[PDB]
Amino acid sequence: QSELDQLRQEAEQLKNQIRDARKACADATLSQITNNIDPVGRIQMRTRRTLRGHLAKIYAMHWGTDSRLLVSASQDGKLIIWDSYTTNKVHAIPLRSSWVMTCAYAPSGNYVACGGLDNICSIYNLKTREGNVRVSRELAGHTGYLSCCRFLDDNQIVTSSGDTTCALWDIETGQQTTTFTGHTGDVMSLSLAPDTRLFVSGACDASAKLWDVREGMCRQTFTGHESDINAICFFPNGNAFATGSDDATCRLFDLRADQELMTYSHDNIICGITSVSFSKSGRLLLAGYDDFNCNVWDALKADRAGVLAGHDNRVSCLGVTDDGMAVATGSWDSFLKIWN
Amino acid sequence: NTASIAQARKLVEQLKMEANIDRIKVSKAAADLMAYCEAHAKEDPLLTPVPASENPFR
Amino acid sequence: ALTFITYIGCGLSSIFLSVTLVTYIAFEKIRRDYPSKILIQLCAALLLLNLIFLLDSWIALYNTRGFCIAVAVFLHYFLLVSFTWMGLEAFHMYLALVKVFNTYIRKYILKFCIVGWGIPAVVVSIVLTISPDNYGDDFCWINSNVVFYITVVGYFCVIFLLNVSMFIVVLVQLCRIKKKKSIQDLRSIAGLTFLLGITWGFAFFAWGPVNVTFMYLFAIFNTLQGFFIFIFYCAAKENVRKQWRRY
Amino acid sequence: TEDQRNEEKAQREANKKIEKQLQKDKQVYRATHRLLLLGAGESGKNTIVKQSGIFETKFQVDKVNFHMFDVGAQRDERRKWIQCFNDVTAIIFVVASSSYNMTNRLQAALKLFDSIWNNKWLRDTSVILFLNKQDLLAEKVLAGKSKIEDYFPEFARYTTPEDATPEPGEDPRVTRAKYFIRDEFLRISTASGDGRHYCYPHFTCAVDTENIRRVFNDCRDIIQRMHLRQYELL
Amino acid sequence: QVQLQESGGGLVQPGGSLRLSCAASGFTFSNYKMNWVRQAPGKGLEWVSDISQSGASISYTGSVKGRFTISRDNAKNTLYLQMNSLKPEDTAVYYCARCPAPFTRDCFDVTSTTYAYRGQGTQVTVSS
Repeated sequence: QSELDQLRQEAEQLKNQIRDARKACADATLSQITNNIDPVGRIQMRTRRTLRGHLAKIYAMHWGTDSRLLVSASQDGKLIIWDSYTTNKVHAIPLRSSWVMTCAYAPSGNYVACGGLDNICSIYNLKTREGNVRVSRELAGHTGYLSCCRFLDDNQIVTSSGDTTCALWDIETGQQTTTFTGHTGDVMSLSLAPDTRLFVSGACDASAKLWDVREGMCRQTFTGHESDINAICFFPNGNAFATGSDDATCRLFDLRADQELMTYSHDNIICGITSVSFSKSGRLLLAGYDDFNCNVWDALKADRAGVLAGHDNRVSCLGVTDDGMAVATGSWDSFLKIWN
Repeated sequence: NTASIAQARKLVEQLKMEANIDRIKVSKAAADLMAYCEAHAKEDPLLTPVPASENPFR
Repeated sequence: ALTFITYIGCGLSSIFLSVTLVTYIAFEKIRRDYPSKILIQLCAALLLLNLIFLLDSWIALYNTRGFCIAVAVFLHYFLLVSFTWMGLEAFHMYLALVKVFNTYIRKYILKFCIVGWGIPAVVVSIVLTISPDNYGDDFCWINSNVVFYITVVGYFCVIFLLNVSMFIVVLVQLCRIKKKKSIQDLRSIAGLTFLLGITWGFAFFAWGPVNVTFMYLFAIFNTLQGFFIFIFYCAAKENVRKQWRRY
Repeated sequence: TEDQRNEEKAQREANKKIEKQLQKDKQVYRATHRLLLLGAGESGKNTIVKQSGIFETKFQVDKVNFHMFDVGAQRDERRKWIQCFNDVTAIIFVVASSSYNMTNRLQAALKLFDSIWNNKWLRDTSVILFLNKQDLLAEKVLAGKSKIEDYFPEFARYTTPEDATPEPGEDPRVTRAKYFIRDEFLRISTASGDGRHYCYPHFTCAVDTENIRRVFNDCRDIIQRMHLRQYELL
Repeated sequence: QVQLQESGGGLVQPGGSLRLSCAASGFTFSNYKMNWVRQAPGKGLEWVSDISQSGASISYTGSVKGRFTISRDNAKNTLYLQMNSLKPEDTAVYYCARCPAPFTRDCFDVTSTTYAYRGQGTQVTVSS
């Protein structure tokens, strides 16, 4: 009676409405609009600091909300809280398993997440009493490697995993409150909205999904890329986000009238993007690459406004402070640079 | 097969949900994407370089 | 005018030794691993030995004692550091190729510059304190027969017998993997003879009642050593050539 | 403004207590020689063994310490998390080598070696390759139950190499089969040369007591070819 | 939307012939190299053939070596597979899979269950 091939045919009818709905609202392109504004000019940054001390390659970093401290996680099995004004060190924390793939700094400055190929997120209470740092909760529910994690407050943390699921956790009870399903491919990154009611997530199918944190569903689905997505980040006002992927492109998507708006590509670039990030105003866009460079694009004109070329191996991570004063990059040569 | 009918049924309920949303015109979306970057222009150190006096790194 | 090729020789190696020394100190992507570091210390000592030697020959005017015995020790000192930096690089290749595991000491290059720049600075003092009257067709050389056998001829053979052994130990192992499952290795093999400094072996031969040209080989090979370290360890590597090109 | 100079000197001594522990941690990281063990799954850790996500077993040969990691509880999409293992010394690859009757488990092992060897970030990592699970009569040519001329259309036109060392008593046509499977590898190895890594084959059996020695004797060759390349000799 | 729609497969007598096809859309066809995989009932996915970027660098498996042939046409985003002298071992559904990244020579997750860049497949049956 053939149930499978008419359910697979109804989805073709349902998808052709969504493509024709987005086509009906495409009254102009973005480069038709912004072709009258003045350019940004060439920019340059000069590597104000350099932070040495890791034994193996660096996979992640995260600034603090006070724009001074930062975390860094490396495959030798360490986790360092640097101070960026004076290049000192606080709290080199040793890990239980060495393959860590992500880290996060809580907005209260009280905890530090990490996780990796051991399928476990860890909490590491910093502002402690009667002792040094210690692991606190050790969340464990996933069946694949842990690829990202971000704090909401000191009791909720949303994690991304390699078993195609996102999840929302409850510290001090340990089990997960909400479990997000729907991807087909390893979820590689995430980013929260500035009001923290929603978050986006891109995976190894060429797709990105908007999720409701409080509800537990998926609102929209964005498909314009061609390979695995490795990075994502929101715009400052929260009404847009930009992705980076293996097809040497970055793209800009708006939430309302779900389609893409801009594509950041160049003919000399044949390498994949490992990180994206925005400036404070949202005019620049800073992407790391696999050919050891770090370009800078104009988010309203799709031009290229500069380059940052200081590392020896590929750039894994990237991040701009909340006041917008500096950019930190990290790479597989185990050094971090601060550019300004 | 009978398990594979489920995610064929689960996918057609998700495509039914995201089709019924209110899309604005794209020209309205880009015009306010530009106007945010126009209002917050001077409060951007990487864009307009703040001097070495109050710069915290040198 | 019979050995005017030595003045143009040491005057040429001192040029490119300074050229290869500024391209290693300025660019941080090359000076990271051990082998590249010992190169900055060896090319430093050869530059000073090549610079002070022509100063001991071109303007070496007859001072009474003071300016003559001053250059007499700072030529003897720099000759002894260059012998013991080559014999240190044959010791690093013993820890790299013969005893492969468990070779990590916590301070490496600072523990070599104590041995390399320091043991010539303590053998020269005990022969200076017993007699400061050790300078002299004048040239302000050793001006003694019995100590020249000790600090020069003795200190060279005990280094040479532990330096040529790591030239055969390396070449045995290179012919065991070339032979397993033929040109453009000669660029690398010719780099090892000047790095380890085997071309001082013509002087072993020259001692016995001179020759006719064999002493002409010793004079031209060892005066262009710093020139030959440039062409094999500064200009042949395109890892270096992608740095000074692009400015 | 000396009120700044109170606590930042306590910050300054908090920097030097950290750096003293990192000196003790560098000394044991620099002498531990990590290895990654991956196979098709059937042989697995039956051979490479000294008598949750990552499993972590360590051992010691000649007062030199090692680490071996077997990956478990991960999915079968390997294009990520395989590039977390690029600064290891070797990748111990185990092949069942008797795949004629369960499918074609032998051809699937060849496609995986072609993806690992040519990857991008694994171009500098040498592979120690064990051809496990001999079974010279059972499911092989000494009994003639299954034919390898039908699974590979070659090997009916192939002869044994000039220098093949048999065991005294070993079947003249099982040594023809044992060296053909090894020669399906080493032509994926000896084609591309720009990566500068190697491939080292071996034959393991039921009695593999010496099998921590052949991994010791060849990780010594891997470090030797790294230091020889520093001097531009290779 | 990356999509790959195979077509042109059905039942035939042994010794007969059949030519499959695939129309690819959603990406630049010239940068990726393609594959063909199959799944006999009860076994699992296995690899059949591949072909590089516009290249005459073609690989086959040992079973279908002397009688199968592949061909791509970059001008129309199409991938073919001409099959001849079919045997009852060739009773499987055949998918068209591409490599995950452009301009690469490795190709990892093709014969994997739950793989993204792969069609739904076409049935090919032989019977006497």
